[PDB]
Amino acid sequence: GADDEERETGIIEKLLHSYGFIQCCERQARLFFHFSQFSGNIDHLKIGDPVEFEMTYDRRTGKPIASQVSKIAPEVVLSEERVTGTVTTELRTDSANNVLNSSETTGRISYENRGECFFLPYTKDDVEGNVNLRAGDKVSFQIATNQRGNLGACHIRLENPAQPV
Repeated sequence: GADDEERETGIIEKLLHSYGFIQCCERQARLFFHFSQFSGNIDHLKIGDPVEFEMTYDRRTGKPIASQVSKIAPEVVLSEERVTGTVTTELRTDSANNVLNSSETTGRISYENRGECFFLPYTKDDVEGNVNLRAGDKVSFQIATNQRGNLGACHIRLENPAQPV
């Protein structure tokens, strides 16, 4: 996919009435968004709140607009349980020019917990911190349960590394 999609993140710096500003802090774009382009509780939107929005060119009116603007992790609960897993399979990125471009590759994390033992598919684009984990080290990931009941591995970062000295 990815033929036409721009998932961009921003911070609400100042709320106006029926109008607002998205800050370029995490993305090189300052977009003004209207309250009709916001999905969720506007009364649960605050100054300093980070949101994810889709940047698209509306060919209808001929103006650049934002999509429904999704609050980052609204109904998605981190299960209130932080777990750690052992990397059992890596994914090939981090080339001499491109990285994370190949989203058709995924590794595996094995975590043994709650009597359950199974491998979770993970990609590098969800790996926060921009680290380079390697199979055999120990990483931490937050199991964020979406309202659909379907989830995977998210917030994957390298906490306790295994470096061959």
